[PDB]
Amino acid sequence: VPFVEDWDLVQTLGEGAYGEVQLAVNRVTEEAVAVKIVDENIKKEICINKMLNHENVVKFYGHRREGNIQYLFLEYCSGGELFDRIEPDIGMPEPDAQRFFHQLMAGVVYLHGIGITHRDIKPENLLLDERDNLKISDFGLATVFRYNNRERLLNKMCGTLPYVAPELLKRREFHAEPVDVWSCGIVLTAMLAGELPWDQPSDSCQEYSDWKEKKTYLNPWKKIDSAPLALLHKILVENPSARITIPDIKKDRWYNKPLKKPRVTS
Ligand SMILES: COc1cc(-c2ccc3c(c2)Nc2ccccc2NC3=O)ccc1C(=O)O
Repeated sequence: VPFVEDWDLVQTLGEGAYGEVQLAVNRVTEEAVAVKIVDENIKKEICINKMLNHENVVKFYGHRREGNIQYLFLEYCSGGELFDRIEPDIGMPEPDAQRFFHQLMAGVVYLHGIGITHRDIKPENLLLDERDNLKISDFGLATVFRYNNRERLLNKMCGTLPYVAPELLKRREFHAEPVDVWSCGIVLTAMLAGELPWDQPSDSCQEYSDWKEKKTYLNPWKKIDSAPLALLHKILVENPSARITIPDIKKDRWYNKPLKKPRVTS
């Protein structure tokens, strides 16, 4: 069928480190896709994306190399970013945050299962489809931590300071999985309190020192109910070896708490 391969660029969805992301509409079918234009880091992003197939991970349709500009065709999420569902200093209703946290855990369990660590989990990288289904986005910082069933320790410092785990700032080497678990706990905090707990998880940071002293009577913790706050007490643990794993998050009381729910009468 002619012109099925032609796409029109209608709107700017985002700006990457070395390029832009545009919403592309098919000329014949009017199907919407997101096109990432990038001029060892993009080669890794295409490669890691070629491995991914999960309902909570942004789908990779393919790539086209036209000289210097690399075109990445990705699943378009019409609901935008999770970041824009978080009301500043309020957050969002607890049943919505729980549903988004379930979908985030399903995505992260998947990624860790195939030996991939995202390394930059934050609400800007969590996209929502038309039914408000959460999708993990941007594999530009992602890496393989398990290959041929052998785990490799990470040492590269990356991500976003308010979301990074404290071992990333204190240790030369660290396990990849607890680092993503910690960033999920900061996302959960932002969803329930509408604010970030600290600038970075360091002893020089007063807000972080207050958390280690269990001063939950202060912000953001005073805004969070006791059941989700008990879960955050298990995630935001400084020692990554003592930090809760995802199989144990799936057994938490708040995680399994029932919270979220066309008809005519007579
Ligand atoms: C894949 O990487 C990115 C992806 C995006 C991106 C892609 C698709 C969407 C989106 C952002 N944001 C968005 C914002 C408003 C409304 C709709 C969307 N939909 C997207 O699917 C932006 C930046 C990067 C980056 O490289 O930093």
